[PDB]
Amino acid sequence: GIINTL
Amino acid sequence: TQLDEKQHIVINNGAEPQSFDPHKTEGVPESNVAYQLLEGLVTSDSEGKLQPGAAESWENTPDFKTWTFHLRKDAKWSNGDPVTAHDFVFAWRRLVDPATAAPYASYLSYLQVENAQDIIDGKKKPAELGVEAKDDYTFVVHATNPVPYAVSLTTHQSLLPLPQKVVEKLGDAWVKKENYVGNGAYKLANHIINEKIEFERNPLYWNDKETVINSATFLAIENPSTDVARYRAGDLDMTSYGLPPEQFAKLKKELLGEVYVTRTLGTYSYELNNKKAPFDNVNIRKALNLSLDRNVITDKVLGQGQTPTYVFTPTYIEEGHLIQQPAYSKEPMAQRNEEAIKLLEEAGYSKANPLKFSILYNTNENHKKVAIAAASMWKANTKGLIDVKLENQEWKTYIDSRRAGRYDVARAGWHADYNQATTFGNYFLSNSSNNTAKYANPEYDKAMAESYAATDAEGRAKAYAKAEEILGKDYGIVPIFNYVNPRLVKPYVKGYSGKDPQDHIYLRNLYIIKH
Repeated sequence: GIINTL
Repeated sequence: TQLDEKQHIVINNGAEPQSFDPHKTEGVPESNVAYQLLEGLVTSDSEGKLQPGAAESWENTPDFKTWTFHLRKDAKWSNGDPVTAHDFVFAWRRLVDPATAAPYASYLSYLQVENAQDIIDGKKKPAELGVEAKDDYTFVVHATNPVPYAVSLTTHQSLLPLPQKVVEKLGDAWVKKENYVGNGAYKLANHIINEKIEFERNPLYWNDKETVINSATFLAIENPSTDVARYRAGDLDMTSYGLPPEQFAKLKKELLGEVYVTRTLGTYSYELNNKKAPFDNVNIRKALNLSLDRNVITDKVLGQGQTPTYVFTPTYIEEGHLIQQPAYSKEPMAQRNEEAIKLLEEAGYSKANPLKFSILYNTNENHKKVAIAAASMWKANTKGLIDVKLENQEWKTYIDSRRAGRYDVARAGWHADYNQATTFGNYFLSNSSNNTAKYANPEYDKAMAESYAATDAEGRAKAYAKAEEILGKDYGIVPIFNYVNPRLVKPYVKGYSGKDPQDHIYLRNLYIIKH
């Protein structure tokens, strides 16, 4: 899944 | 202590979700919503261990190719309709149907379900998919190769059931708040775009008797410093993942017991558009990889325990242990940088005529910091031969730009969907629906293809090491680091460990204590 955060 | 009489929680979800239809999305903000509204065959606890979901029991043939799921005979959707094996057939067929244009269409191909790839290619009709309702409460999955990790794959958002009768009647509009029907622990109470999603208990959920939280709010706060300030003011109970690097050491000491963090099955990269000039040139992709100093980003920009990496798969994932970091990563920077400069001059770049591109990223101050640092290193390290701009887009827009190929270089971050190396390896298949880099090498496809027939873990692990070697020699992307998942969590929130390898968060696993 694509992670929005860091 | 004891349980609070009020069981309400506020969580930052970080972005406005693209959609609440799991066949339309590929991101964490989206999955975090879906997992509250819908439940697949199997689900998990706070540490990511498997437990019964829609299926109360299941079994596999000894060859790991046939998987049988026994659904709950009395289970209902939130509108009272029965949950049946036909809902799973319907949903899984809709996921691979090209007409759905699902970002995770390929997930059923990863599961090796019979005919999934042909259906995604339009060669067979979605009704040819190798899944069946043997009766109303018996769902059977037929795989063409051994998939001993199948049950874990079934926990992913893309394999959630949909309410067939509702979706067939309303089409894509089934997702509107007035129409949404699900079989998870919650239902949608309110949705204000860019502001909040409100959840309320789904009393028809088969395990409602064990759900504690009565209501919850997801916020859409994009910047970590804003998240942390809201938390400090008492207006949210759990941040999203990610904390301001400048505040991290202090937060840990001041809010001792509230900062959760561990290493994560995630990889942060700049994805290069392999079909857009000039990133279709391996020489240039190589120069960018050589001249980016990962340690600057992990030690000076971030410093939160992110570890540098030069490959896509985290090597500590299950069956990832044979994957090697590439030899250039062991060269001094001065050597790497001279090499990069030669490559760029060979490609016609100079100080007067630099390589110019933008880094596309989703609005988030931490992504900005990393992009500023990367732009700065690429320029300096190549003595002026690269000149980089930043392009920040809102999440939804960023996602669409990546999928459309409207980018040169894009900030990327892939989280494992299940704890086995192929959740990464499968991403770069030439025909993967997840592959927005447009990377394609038949040798890569073959190394992964040969892994799916392997009978044992070592043979799979060798094949993954080879795939990574090919992707690395192609410089298909720019891997930067492996993630950690720092979050602030109030002391009165229990049931969160952060130790779930998939980093799922289920409201039905949380509870609020008092004193």
